[PDB]
Amino acid sequence: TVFYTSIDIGSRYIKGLVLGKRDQEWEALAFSSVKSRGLDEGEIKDAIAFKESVNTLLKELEEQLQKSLRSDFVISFSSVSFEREDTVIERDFGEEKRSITLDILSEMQSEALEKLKENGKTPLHIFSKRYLLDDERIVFNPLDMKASKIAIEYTSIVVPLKVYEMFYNFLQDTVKSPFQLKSSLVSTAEGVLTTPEKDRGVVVVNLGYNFTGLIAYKNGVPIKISYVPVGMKHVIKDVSAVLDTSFEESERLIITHGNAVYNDLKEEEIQYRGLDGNTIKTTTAKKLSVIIHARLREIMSKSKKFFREVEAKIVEEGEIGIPGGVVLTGGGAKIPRINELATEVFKSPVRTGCYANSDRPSIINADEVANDPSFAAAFGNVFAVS
Ligand SMILES: Nc1ncnc2c1ncn2[C@@H]1O[C@H](COP(=O)(O)OP(=O)(O)OP(O)(O)=S)[C@@H](O)[C@H]1O
Ligand SMILES: [Mg+2]
Repeated sequence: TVFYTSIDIGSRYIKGLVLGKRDQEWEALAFSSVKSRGLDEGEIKDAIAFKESVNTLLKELEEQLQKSLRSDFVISFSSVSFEREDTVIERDFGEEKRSITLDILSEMQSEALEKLKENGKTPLHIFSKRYLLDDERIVFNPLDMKASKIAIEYTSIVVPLKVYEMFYNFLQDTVKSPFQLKSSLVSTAEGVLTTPEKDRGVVVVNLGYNFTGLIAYKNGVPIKISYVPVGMKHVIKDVSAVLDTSFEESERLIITHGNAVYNDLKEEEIQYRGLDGNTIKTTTAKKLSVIIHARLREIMSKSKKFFREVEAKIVEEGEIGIPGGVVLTGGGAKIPRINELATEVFKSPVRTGCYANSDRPSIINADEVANDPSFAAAFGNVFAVS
């Protein structure tokens, strides 16, 4: 039995999941979400507040287990500074043929790591985009083959070295166990997509708090990664501005009553407190949905630029359109009727992403969070890119 603690560090919530694996079998042992403190705009802005928020989650998880289990950690975070980088590493053995070994592959991959580091970048995910043996044949796994020459093109999802170091050092400090750091957006895609979507082409739109993350898959791997710098935080701010209420009351209103489609709504009255925390004010669910709307149309319209960019890259491989359409994830994916709005914008199939609707293995007792789009990355963290 191996145990994993997966943590997905968002700028509004930190989510955690403890899993156990035996043979082919997985079970969920604990899960929770806490308020995030000290992160903003993809950066730790208050390390002491960050540490305490993380600690608060670990304490919940341990109360659920009732046992002080050892596990290995996998921890993901979001950032607008994720980028895709391509690196080629070549080994020429001259005249003789030799067996390609785990040693040779491990060394070539170390080399690609150093080449990205020399360029001030650290990969959170690295995989091979192509193996080429003797300048003439493409293989998918070169292990035990014979070649005089091997070239490997790696695709990496990287962040700046200094971003990596800050997270690594604070986390090591807090988590007192071996850990690996990952991209929340890559792990979201791994937690929610099916294998035929990842192979034939699909776009994940992550409706997060500080910004909307965008990632596209083809041939089983990420082919493009980007963002729109407008997220649920701006929707919250719009409501707080029109109603004159606190950030917290505006988010409560959105989560409680928000709808992405307003044009058929009744004028149901809803109540909230003004900034003095005391006066009761009144609006309608329709009116709240009118605010929400404009900003969500904005986010989906700017994400459509990325969708069309991908659609061009995918059509070059002989696909018609992006066959998988759009999968919506993150907190904003829980707004009622968001898929209806996204379908009007994208003119494409749109579904909600969650671990339950991927084709990943059933996890015993995981249902409550397997069905939650904001837990996708927490699951995806325990799986790797093809
Ligand atoms: N049921 C809900 N209905 C509507 N909105 C919700 C719901 N639950 C959460 N949200 C919204 O989603 C925002 C949080 O989104 P999440 O994706 O969980 O944030 P995050 O994971 O902390 O963000 P990232 O990944 O750092 S940019 C919240 O502020 C709410 O506005
Ligand atoms: Mg997130």
